Amino acid sequence: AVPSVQTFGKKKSATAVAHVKAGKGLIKVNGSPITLVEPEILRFKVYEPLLLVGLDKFSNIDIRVRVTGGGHVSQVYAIRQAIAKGLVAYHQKYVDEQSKNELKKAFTSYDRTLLIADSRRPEPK
Amino acid sequence: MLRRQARERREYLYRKAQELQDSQLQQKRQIIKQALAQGKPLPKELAEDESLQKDFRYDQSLKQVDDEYAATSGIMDPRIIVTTSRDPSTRLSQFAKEIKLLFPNAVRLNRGNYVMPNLVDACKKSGTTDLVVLHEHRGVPTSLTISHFPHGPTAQFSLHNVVMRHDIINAGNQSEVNPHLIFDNFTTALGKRVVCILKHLFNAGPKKDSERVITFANRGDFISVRQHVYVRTREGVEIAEVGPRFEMRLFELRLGTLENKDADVEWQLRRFIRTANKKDYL
Amino acid sequence: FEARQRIEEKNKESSDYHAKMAHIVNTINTEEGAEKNKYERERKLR
Amino acid sequence: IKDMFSSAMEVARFEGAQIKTVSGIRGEIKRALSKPEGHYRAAFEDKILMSDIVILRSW
Amino acid sequence: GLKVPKAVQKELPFKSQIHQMKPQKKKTYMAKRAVVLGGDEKKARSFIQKVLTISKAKD
Amino acid sequence: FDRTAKPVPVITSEVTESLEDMIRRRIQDSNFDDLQRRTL
Amino acid sequence: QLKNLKAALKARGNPFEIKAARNKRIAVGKPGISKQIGEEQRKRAFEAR
RNA sequence: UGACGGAGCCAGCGAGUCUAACCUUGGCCGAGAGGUCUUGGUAAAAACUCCGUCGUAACGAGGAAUUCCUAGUAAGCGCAAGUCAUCAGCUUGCGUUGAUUACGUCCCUGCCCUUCACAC
Ligand SMILES: [Mg+2]
Ligand SMILES: [Mg+2]
Ligand SMILES: [Mg+2]
Repeated sequence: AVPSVQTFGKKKSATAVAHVKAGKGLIKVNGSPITLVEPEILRFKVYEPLLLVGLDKFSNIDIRVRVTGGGHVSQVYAIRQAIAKGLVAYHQKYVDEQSKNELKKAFTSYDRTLLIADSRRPEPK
Repeated sequence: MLRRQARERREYLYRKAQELQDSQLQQKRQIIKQALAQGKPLPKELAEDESLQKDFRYDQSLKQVDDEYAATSGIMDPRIIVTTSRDPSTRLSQFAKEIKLLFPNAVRLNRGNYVMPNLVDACKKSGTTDLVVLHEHRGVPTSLTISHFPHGPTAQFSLHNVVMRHDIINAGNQSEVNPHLIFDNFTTALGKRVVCILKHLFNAGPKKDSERVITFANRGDFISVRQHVYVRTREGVEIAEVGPRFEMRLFELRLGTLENKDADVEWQLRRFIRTANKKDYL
Repeated sequence: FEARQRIEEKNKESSDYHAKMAHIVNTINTEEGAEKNKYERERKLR
Repeated sequence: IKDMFSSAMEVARFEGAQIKTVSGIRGEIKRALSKPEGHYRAAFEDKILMSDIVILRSW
Repeated sequence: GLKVPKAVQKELPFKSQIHQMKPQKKKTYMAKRAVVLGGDEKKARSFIQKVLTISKAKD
Repeated sequence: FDRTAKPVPVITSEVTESLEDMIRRRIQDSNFDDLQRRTL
Repeated sequence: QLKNLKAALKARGNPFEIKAARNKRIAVGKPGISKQIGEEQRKRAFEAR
């Protein structure tokens, strides 16, 4: 079977499911290329994982992201979280753990929300 | 937490259903105790019940506040959150503050986009005891619901003849001592249930010379709520209204938090039954 | 105001009727039942 | 409900009155609607249908 | 008939999950292959489903 | 006509005075129904 | 309010029966007294009917 | 920090064989009841992003005083439901976008409390 992994990113009501497998560097969101993600102003946000770890790592995998719920901004954050988690999980399962550690270190150094959910649960005072 | 809370409710619900079954058994033991003390003959059913007579030896050495409130009654002071409906008017925000001052241990919280399941879950984490939610109609308070955590009950009231303290000029500031409480004309079991719910919103053990009194007066199921400050004179007592005035009429009482719309109803108001007018339940 | 008066009057009237009907039924049972039992025992004695 | 009264002034006289449907569902005259004249709001013990007819008994 | 909300139907325990078969829209090959005997068999197949209709109603 | 519900009571001056008399009596007798701290 | 009350009573030896409006440039009425008069006049009229 | 038009695109609540106008002009049939047709008037996701055009009597963002407010908070936007009290001159939910400023102090104003080691 083709090696594949599945991950979830979540932001408010927005939920993104990322499927990462062996491939040739094909990143798609909702059946379209990642370059067409909207709004354009926040597009680089969803690019943040791809750029932080370098496009060379993605040359050997295909990522498919399906997003449902929430608004534009929350959907963007769900997409980026799902992409980062999927890359880390794939490198965990089907590549050395050293690269997993480097990926986690880079993502956590830049923005921990890429990996851990940002949940603003109420806190009474 | 979630697993612990769920099981504790099931055990609590299971305990009740057994108690209803045990009620007949308890009465039977009372008959046996009376017969031994008085010497009168036992009834035929008890006479031929060998198991109960054997059990009576162990059960001979057997001996209030409601079960939800029994655990913490008079031990832990209540923790109360007073909130409102979404996008409250200015008057409702002012009234919510007045209710906050009414209870010594109340904290006012803004409900902007808070979800009801989220609100109860957040309050349960922090150890909150009760939650008060207020509704309004064109800047006039209409309803008041009190949800006791972690498992109820939830009592909903409708407010009439509300006179806020903001309507008074040069009123001044309130005193925030632990107040004395007056519950007048609560007779029925439902009345006792309502009294228990309202009593526990306050701190236990007010000072004997405490100069603030809160009275809940029942007059035909319309509980008049007043707040007064008194000075003991040489030939009597002189009191003064501090406000606010409002009359609250119970119309629902459920065994669960305000979030759970599926909670089993302890009591509801039947308005369209033909004999609705005649009897006062409280 | 008129609604309040009508409800109170109706409740008062209903209570009196139930008391009155209970009284006439109870007194009939007690006094006529006593003669009923009192007659029946003589027939038993006979 | 409509066609029971001609103006909101009449409804206010009967506010709180007891009413029922042909099916036997009991209700109450809650408030008079501002628009149009004579229309009013009522609450019933159970959901009523459009085919139902509401009746106010009076003497 | 009662229709369960999809939110409730999703988070149901394994034992009690309602089985709801979706309709098929693409024509299946077996649906395109099966032969139905017409003429005499049609008259002998309408007759039976009439007889079983009477018998169920009578019982 | 019949009315299904009793109207909400009106707070007249006489109603307040009757309510006030009860409160003054309770304070004078010093009898209040309030939660009492449990021993231990 | 109590501290004013103690000061008043010691000098000598209910603002809720009045609503006071806000001056945009003050007691306006008497609810308990007016409603009582308003309720009593129709009460005697009901007695007449 | 506009109007007009077009294009792209993102929610969560909600499902009782139950959901819903008024007043007229006339044809035909019918014993009637009424049925059908015809006719005029009245009433009745948004934000967001991209592109193209124009173009900057009463009142022009609201005095004095006064009130409220600390994070998914203030504020903006829309969509549902009407759940025995209350509500439609409206009420309650649901999601979407989402900040500034404090998180210290008892200086002022109120309320409140006090007068089993070692070390003090
Ligand atoms: Mg707001
Ligand atoms: Mg709104
Ligand atoms: Mg509101």
